[PDB]
Amino acid sequence: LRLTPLTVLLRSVLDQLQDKDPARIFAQPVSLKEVPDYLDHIKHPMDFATMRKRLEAQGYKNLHEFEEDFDLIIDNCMKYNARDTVFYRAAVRLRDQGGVVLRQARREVDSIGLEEA
Repeated sequence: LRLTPLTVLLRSVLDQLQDKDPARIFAQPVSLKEVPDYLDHIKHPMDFATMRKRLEAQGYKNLHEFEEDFDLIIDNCMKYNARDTVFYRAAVRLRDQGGVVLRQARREVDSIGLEEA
């Protein structure tokens, strides 16, 4: 595979984000069989599986595109599920924990920026 440095970084980000989701709540697209009204509430479903697929096709051109999809995962869960639920709580935990990681990722895109030269 002919991997760009952004992709390598984003994969490390993405793996770390998944590491914080041990229950695999956001690992895969929501099932419509399991949630038939989902698209009444959510305009743009997103999950880590779909992000990895875009990543592995080197379909992120910048960190900003990656963060937008990560935000969707979080925001969709909070819009669909009540504050009272496990899905909502995990999403908050993952948002907080992943903020740390994405903030680290921004520093690192800048760091690589400095290496040249």
